[PDB]
Amino acid sequence: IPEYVDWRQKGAVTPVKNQGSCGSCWAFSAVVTIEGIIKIRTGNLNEYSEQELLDCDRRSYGCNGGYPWSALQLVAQYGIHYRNTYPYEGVQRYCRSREKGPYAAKTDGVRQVQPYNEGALLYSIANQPVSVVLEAAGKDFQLYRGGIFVGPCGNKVDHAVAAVGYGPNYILIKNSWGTGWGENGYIRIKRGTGNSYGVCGLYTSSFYPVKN
Ligand SMILES: *[C@@H](C(=O)O)[C@H](O)C(=O)N[C@H](C(=O)NCCCCCCCCN)C1CCC1
Repeated sequence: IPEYVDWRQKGAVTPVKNQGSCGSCWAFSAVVTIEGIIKIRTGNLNEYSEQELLDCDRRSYGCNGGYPWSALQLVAQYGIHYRNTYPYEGVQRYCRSREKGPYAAKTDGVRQVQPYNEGALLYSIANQPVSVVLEAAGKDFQLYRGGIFVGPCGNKVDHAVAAVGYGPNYILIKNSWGTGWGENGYIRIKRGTGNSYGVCGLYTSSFYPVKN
């Protein structure tokens, strides 16, 4: 795999979103990977509905949080609608998939990256954007305004994001805190420190959708 990957340069990444006060990071994370894999396989970049996952993933807990892998499972079982058909409201409501017509996209499954393994995550990122989790509770993360982020942070992962690239010394992350945070909404987190958990626990739990 190459020294640099940046799925934004391949046109596989939609604009940065703001999840708002809702604990919907798991759905935003999942949607990034869906937008990525659909562009990679079909050549079309579309935005898909975080709200639908928020409303419809019965294994997750809406704005109280949830699981990227569950959301990715739901898109593989059922599918997902376009974002403009099912826009983000920042509150869990009832699942309205059936009221909004045919699904716009569907994946074929979800795979987990081997945890605690930097190389395994990089390999997945070279193939497509990946859902990853990190510890975002620390003030250093929240106040990040740019640069390669080294912490401080623990490994109490609490925030799902999407890895959309990497470089020799970093993994490039699309956050869901709007364009005012970090580097136009992105963070570069140091890699290669030999910490098996990754910086801020970044290697704890990573998933990506499969689309044949
Ligand atoms: C992330 C965000 O910033 O929006 C959001 O908090 C999240 O999904 N985090 C997530 C998580 O904590 N998952 C478990 C939620 C349990 C809620 C329990 C509700 C019932 C209680 N009786 C994980 C993936 C990122 C860390």
